[PDB]
Amino acid sequence: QCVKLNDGHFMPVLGFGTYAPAEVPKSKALEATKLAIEAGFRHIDSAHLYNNEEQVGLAIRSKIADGSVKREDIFYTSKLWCNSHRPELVRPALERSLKNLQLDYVDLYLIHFPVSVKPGEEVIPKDENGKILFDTVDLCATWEAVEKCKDAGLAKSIGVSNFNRRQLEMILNKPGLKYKPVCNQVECHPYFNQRKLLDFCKSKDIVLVAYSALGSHREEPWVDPNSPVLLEDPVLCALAKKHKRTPALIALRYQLQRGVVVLAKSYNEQRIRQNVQVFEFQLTSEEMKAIDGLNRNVRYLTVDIFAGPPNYPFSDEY
Ligand SMILES: NC(=O)c1ccc[n+]([C@@H]2O[C@H](COP(=O)([O-])OP(=O)(O)OC[C@H]3O[C@@H](n4cnc5c(N)ncnc54)[C@H](OP(=O)(O)O)[C@@H]3O)[C@@H](O)[C@H]2O)c1
Ligand SMILES: O=C(O)c1cc(Cl)cc(Cl)c1O
Ligand SMILES: [Zn+2]
Repeated sequence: QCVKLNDGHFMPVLGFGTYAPAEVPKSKALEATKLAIEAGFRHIDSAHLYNNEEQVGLAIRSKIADGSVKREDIFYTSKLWCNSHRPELVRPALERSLKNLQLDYVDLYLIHFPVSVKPGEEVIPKDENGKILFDTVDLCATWEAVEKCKDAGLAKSIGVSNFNRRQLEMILNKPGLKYKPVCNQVECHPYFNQRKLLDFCKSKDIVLVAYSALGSHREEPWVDPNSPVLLEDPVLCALAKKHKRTPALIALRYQLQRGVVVLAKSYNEQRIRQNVQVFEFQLTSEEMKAIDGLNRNVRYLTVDIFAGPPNYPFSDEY
């Protein structure tokens, strides 16, 4: 299926996640991405941060070349990293992703995370004592430069990631705004179901896109190892058994029935082909209510390296 974005464009409701932990070799992103396309995924999610935009581009372009899809059938997302928030650096960052990908445009370009870091080819820049080098950038200027990327045709749609209600408002209420964000891409799963923020995005015609929808990659030092493992949840497992599906497939269907566009990363061929079958079954309102009860305020990806600056998104209620 697909959802209609506030700019008239359409986004496939199931997306393929392409971030893998640093230990995972680049080559694996190319094979996985081709497997996802052959399985049925048409929405693909990457970012400069992931250091795979060459491999994913190769994967997409070979699937076009062999006639499996056409470019217009693929919805590809990239993201502007924190070291390029300054207005003059936004279009260069997009153009470089495009060069790496060897594509002419992205379907979606996001502000990745609202805290800015010092410009340069270090994605997490640190001083000689190991402390992060934060930059000072008006995100409204960042947005304005992202808008020009849309005018240019380099990005068909534009959006944000990891923005709270306050930062969404700053954007929507900004003088001379030309384009609303189509989406706010945020952590969302049955432990942390984002109800309050989901209702807010809905109210402004912004799609909630969920990442770490299967409980996150659990990469240290990014994710606390002592956090409960979402896909071990006994209710998701009882639901999996009732419907002859898995706990992952249940997690994913949850998001689709509540008006959320959902991402799923897997570099395992069996899991890739499995995840696209979210479309073959449904949950009752009673079972959706059951999964609502699983909320426990567990945020896997805090990005607390980036706590400190006023722009840190996760101090606010939502
Ligand atoms: N915007 C941001 O700041 C941000 C942050 C985090 C993530 N993202 C995006 O969202 C994507 C997904 O989030 P994520 O990478 O944290 O991973 P995730 O999709 O929540 O999945 C976590 C893990 O689940 C496993 N898995 C996949 N399908 C499964 C299945 N059917 N059964 C059991 N296990 C399964 C995968 O391992 P295998 O590979 O071994 O199958 C994967 O390591 C990322 O790749 C990235 O594209 C964006
Ligand atoms: O996938 C991401 O976008 C992502 C962003 C950040 Cl800031 C950190 C980690 Cl570990 C991620 O996986
Ligand atoms: Zn059922």
